[PDB]
Order: sequence, then C-alpha cells, then structure tokens
Amino acid sequence: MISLIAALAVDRVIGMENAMPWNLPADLAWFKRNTLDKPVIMGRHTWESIGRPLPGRKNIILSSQPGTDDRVTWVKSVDEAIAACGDVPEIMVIGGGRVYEQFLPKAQKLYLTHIDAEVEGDTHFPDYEPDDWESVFSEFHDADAQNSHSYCFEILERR
Ligand SMILES: NC(=O)c1ccc[n+]([C@@H]2O[C@H](COP(=O)([O-])OP(=O)(O)OC[C@H]3O[C@@H](n4cnc5c(N)ncnc54)[C@H](OP(=O)(O)O)[C@@H]3O)[C@@H](O)[C@H]2O)c1
Ligand SMILES: Nc1nc(=O)c2nc(CNc3ccc(C(=O)N[C@@H](CCC(=O)O)C(=O)O)cc3)cnc2[nH]1
Ligand SMILES: [Mn+2]
Ligand SMILES: [Mn+2]
Repeated sequence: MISLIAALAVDRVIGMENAMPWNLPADLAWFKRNTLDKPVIMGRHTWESIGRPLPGRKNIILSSQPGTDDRVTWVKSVDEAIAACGDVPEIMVIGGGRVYEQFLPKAQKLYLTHIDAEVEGDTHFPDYEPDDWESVFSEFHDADAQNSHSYCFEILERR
C-alpha cells in the first residue's frame, strides 16, 4: 500500500521557493507520528529543502542524477523507488509536487492537513477527483499560542 502525506494551504498550495511558508509544530508532530518506522519517498527538491536524513525512516530520494549522499537511498524511477521499500505494509510518499502527481494514481490513502493560511506559492498538491475518496478521519484544531493557524487533519481512503 502506498499513501501520500501532505500539508495544504488555501488553493492546495504546498510550497514556495523550495520552502514551506508556515510553522505549525502540531502538524510536524502529526507528520512524524504517521511516518516513523516506515519508508519515505521524496523528490530531490524536497530532499534539499529538508536538508538532512529523517531519523527512524528509510529515506528514498528520486533523482534522474546520481546520488551525492550515502546516508539515503537514491533511485531513478517510480518503480525502483517502490521496489527499494521492500515488503512493508505502508509506503509514505512525502512530496513534493511532481512526486505527488506521479504517485497519486497508485495511492490507497491520503493523509492531508488543511491549513487555514493564505500563502502565495509556486507548488500545488495535485487536483484529485473527490468522488474517488472517502473521508475516514477528520479532526479540527483552532489556532493557539504554538500554532498560528487553524488546521484540520484528514485521512482519506480510495473507495
Ligand atoms: N506542504 C507539504 O506537505 C510539502 C511536502 C513536500 C514538499 N513540499 C514543497 O514542495 C516543493 C518541492 O516540490 P517540487 O515539485 O518542486 O519537487 P519534488 O517533487 O520534491 O522533486 C522534483 C525532482 O524529483 C526528481 N524526480 C521526480 N520524479 C522522478 C522520476 N520519476 N524519476 C527520476 N527522478 C524524479 C527529479 O529530480 P532531478 O532533477 O535530480 O532528476 C525532479 O526534478 C518545495 O516548495 C517543498 O517545500 C511541500
Ligand atoms: N502533514 C505534513 N506536514 C509537513 O510539513 C510535511 N512536510 C513535508 C516535507 N518537509 C519536511 C520538512 C521538515 C520535516 C521535519 O523536520 N520533521 C521531523 C521533526 C518532527 C517534529 O518537529 O516534531 C521529523 O522527525 O519528522 C519533515 C518534512 C512532507 N509532508 C508533510 N506533511
Ligand atoms: Mn557507497
Ligand atoms: Mn490563518
């Protein structure tokens, strides 16, 4: 099973100038909880924006170019990325935009955080067909002293 996990601002914005223009520690805790002890697949731009290996996860990077860091696994196609994960229950795809686009057709689950923030962006989550997905979990949170915006955690499963 393949799952996507992402945080979306208004209009499905997910990034700007290779960074995320918000700080929501609650969402990062959610990200960590849902990805720990699982392989994570990311594109090269996302690897660069993160800047180091994510601990306690097998880090797999998609690049058409040879790898430049042996602390992570480098693969050159979607099929190789999947094979590199082995036989695990759940593979987590952590973006960015181009990688989300390619793995969406294969995904059975989406872990989405909807953030009530208006940000200009240059990267967007794919336009997924809402009829194909069932919402099985949602949990809304108002803003607080640590999290500057309200946000909703949602898990959707392909029908
Ligand atoms: N809000 C969120 O949940 C979230 C999550 C993740 C990322 N982001 C944001 O998204 C942005 C980065 O996304 P992005 O779309 O620009 O880049 P990306 O998808 O992270 O990486 C794109 C790169 O991945 C490699 N790649 C993708 N598909 C491949 C394939 N099939 N075979 C071989 N290599 C492949 C290529 O690297 P080469 O050029 O080396 O071939 C490509 O240039 C940043 O702003 C980041 O902060 C946001
Ligand atoms: N829901 C969600 N939120 C995100 O911010 C997010 N970010 C990416 C890619 N960007 C990043 C950037 C930083 C870290 C990170 O530093 N996480 C650490 C710390 C967790 C914490 O602070 O509690 C980790 O161990 O996962 C992860 C992904 C992909 N999917 C996401 N999905
Ligand atoms: Mn080596
Ligand atoms: Mn807001």
